[PDB]
Amino acid sequence: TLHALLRDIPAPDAEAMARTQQHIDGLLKPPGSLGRLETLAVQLAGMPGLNGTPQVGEKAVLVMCADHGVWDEGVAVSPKIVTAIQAANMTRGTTGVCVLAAQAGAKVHVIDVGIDAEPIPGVVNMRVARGCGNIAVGPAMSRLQAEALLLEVSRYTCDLAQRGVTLFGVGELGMANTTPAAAMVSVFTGSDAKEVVGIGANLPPSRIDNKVDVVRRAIAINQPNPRDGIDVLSKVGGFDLVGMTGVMLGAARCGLPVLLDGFLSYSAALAACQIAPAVRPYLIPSHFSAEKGARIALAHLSMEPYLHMAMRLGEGSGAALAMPIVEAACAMFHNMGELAASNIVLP
Amino acid sequence: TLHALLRDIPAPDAEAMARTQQHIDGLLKPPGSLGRLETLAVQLAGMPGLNGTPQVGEKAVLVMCADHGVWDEGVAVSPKIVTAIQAANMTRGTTGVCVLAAQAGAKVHVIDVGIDAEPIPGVVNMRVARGCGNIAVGPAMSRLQAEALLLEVSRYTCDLAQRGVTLFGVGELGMANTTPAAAMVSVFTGSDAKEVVGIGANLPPSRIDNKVDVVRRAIAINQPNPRDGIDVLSKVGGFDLVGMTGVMLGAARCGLPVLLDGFLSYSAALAACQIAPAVRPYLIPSHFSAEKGARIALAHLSMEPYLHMAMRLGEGSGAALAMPIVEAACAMFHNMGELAASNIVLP
Ligand SMILES: Cc1cc2ncn([C@H]3O[C@H](COP(=O)(O)O)[C@@H](O)[C@H]3O)c2cc1C
Ligand SMILES: Cc1cc2ncn([C@H]3O[C@H](COP(=O)(O)O)[C@@H](O)[C@H]3O)c2cc1C
Repeated sequence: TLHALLRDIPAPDAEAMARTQQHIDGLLKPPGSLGRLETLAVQLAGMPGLNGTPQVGEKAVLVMCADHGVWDEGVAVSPKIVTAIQAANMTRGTTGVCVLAAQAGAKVHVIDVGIDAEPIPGVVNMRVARGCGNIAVGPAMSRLQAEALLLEVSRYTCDLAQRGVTLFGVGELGMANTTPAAAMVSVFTGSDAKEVVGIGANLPPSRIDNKVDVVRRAIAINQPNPRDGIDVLSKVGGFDLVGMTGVMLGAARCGLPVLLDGFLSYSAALAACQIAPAVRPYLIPSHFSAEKGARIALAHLSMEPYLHMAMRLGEGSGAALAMPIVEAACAMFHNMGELAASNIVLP
Repeated sequence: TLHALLRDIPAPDAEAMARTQQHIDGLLKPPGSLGRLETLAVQLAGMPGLNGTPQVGEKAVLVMCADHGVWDEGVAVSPKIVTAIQAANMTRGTTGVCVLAAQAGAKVHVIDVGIDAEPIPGVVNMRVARGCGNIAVGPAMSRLQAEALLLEVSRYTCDLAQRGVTLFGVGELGMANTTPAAAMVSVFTGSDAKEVVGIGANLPPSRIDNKVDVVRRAIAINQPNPRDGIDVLSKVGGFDLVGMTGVMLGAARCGLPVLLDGFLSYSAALAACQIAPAVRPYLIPSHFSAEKGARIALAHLSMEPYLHMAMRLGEGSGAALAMPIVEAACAMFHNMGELAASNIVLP
């Protein structure tokens, strides 16, 4: 039951956070001098799945892949098959997230939640259908299909926790997916489409007008309820967006941290927090996406990314890049010396 | 001869940069989607010491330690001995830079260029004197002493290059050093002291006025020539600042990259670029320091850091934290697959 799932998400452990802060203040450095690295360590200490201390065991990046009917509206320059081809490359370790994950010592899990092609060997099969419906003329899927995918992905995610995974990263792969992502952001934040529609995978500037038009039509035609995150996902979202939201709900239920990626992921996080506000404390930003609507989405999530790389690739590449930062906060916490031990006293 | 040194700094290799850009454009991703990670890889390809390709061999962080006479003016809350104590801890691996360097697989070299205490076993000895002169009433040192230290540090730095080191990080340790750092930044940028004097190691807000006053006096009394970087360093700088500038000149001469740290390092980089503009292409920013004058210093260096961590510890801790990013750009370059190989064609 999805209701049980959402009900059982743990609140953060304030007691462990207090012990953590005290320990950090006593380290060999002026109090608060390591800034965000200190607040990150405290955040981690409060997550129940981490056993009262900032720590990182195995790391995994979950890449949700799916095609979208809205591609027919001419909102993407990349051929539709690129989704299936790149998904295949994910199993070969040659994509951007694969290379960055390897560099961070993380494993990449490629999940097909709705690719419009024959099944790809090596890819986790959780496909709902061959691509979702064209949001410009109707809903992407039924509410039942959205809830079912959320549940299955949430379970798969927390199941990995039993394999030693303590840190997740979310990612996606799907031609035309920056369109539903913009639709969702517009609805959740109440911002106009023009302010949130970006160039995605190098869409020519002369084709942007059409993209904005399609986004408005999707909203006018479906009339999604902004107060109902699942309604929004099933109407103007996509299977990949749903999957990403599911990883966030699964990690939160598991009491573990999840690193966001770029714009697509911010869209999924807005949905996840709308569905269950208790998910918020488990989300960790990675980078500040070069996508046009990134600033608005992040402001509504009250998040300030650590990395400013002007990145806009997607795939969970930003999440993988930030993993070393999470490990750095843990190393600081566990390995630094203490002031008292050196007889150093500071006001 | 310092003149020879500055004369022999190599210009970047445009031919290798062109080959690099072509290769990056052909990788499995929409052109330019990895943003700053792509420009970083190209920057590295142009550095002659890297052999025409983005690569990272051994990594080292050089921490310059020294005391300052200006401490007597009440501009620092930390006792003067903390410099010597922390320098000792650097050899034990318990400080913040030590923990972060280990995490990045880098070695920390602790160099005493002017600590006001007995020599510390395990620390590289290059001390000019026991602390520099109080800049509030005169110069920190003679021009001869500044040039000599620049030379020695520059040589030590490029000598490490022969040991397999291809990536450097600069750092410092010295109670009261945010004062000369502010004086230098004010002089090089023409900004008022009030706009560049920060709280350093948690200086109380009620003591800031005095700090600004001391900085103005240092400048009025010494009258350093902003067009002469060495004049500025020897008059209102410190031994640690000089050492940091020396690492930058040494790495540039060696045709290798150097990662900056925080405010202290920005001050040393302004000097280094004033002395030899050819040093600029070898400098790589790490993070955006929480120090008040950071924004102004960075704007004058035309640099945009990758990490926003609100860090203000110093020691080269920011430089160590960014090393994984440099390695990430190299991994992307060498390990990603190619579009043509997957028959993917994009406008
Ligand atoms: C070769 C290639 C690799 C990619 N890896 C991620 N994306 C990104 O591009 C898509 C969204 O952009 P849009 O809405 O404009 O279609 C997603 O697949 C996203 O992951 C890629 C796109 C391409 C072409
Ligand atoms: C325990 C301790 C460890 C440090 N590590 C770096 N700094 C930083 O503080 C000093 C500059 O700040 P100010 O100008 O206010 O004195 C430098 O040593 C700098 O590296 C430290 C300072 C302290 C107290």
